[PDB]
Amino acid sequence: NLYPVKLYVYDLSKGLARRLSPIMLGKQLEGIWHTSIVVHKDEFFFGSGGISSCPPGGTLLGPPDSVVDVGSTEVTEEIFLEYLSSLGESLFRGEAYNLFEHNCNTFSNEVAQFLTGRKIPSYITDLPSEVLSTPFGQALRPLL
Ligand SMILES: [Hg+2]
Ligand SMILES: [Hg+2]
Repeated sequence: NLYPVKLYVYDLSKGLARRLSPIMLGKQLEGIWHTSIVVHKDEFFFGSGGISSCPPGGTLLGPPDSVVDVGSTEVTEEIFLEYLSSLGESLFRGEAYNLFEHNCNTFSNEVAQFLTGRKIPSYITDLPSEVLSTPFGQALRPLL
């Protein structure tokens, strides 16, 4: 049995990064990317509360900006929930959330890899480093 795996992609900036990044940051970014994994009919994501799920597109953020195909997985709903429980007791306790270094995209990337053997695109995972490499990022870092 094979089950489709999707990456739901949201621009937290609602198009503002694309417009304002050159003046704010000195560099062109296309979005402030938040992602989640949709598999077995639910949308899974990370945060300071730990691992959570909503119906797909049913978080506070609403419908995604893009739905990206990751691949297919043999992992059943029951095994996946055991896996997520393991993650949440170890590396994805809510306390470990860090906006730049251990975020919702860190989660989605490691879940994608477990389920399909693929990583998510670097342009999402590298965003925090792009921001930090700027006077803006360095000045607003401690606020964090
Ligand atoms: Hg929700
Ligand atoms: Hg994020």
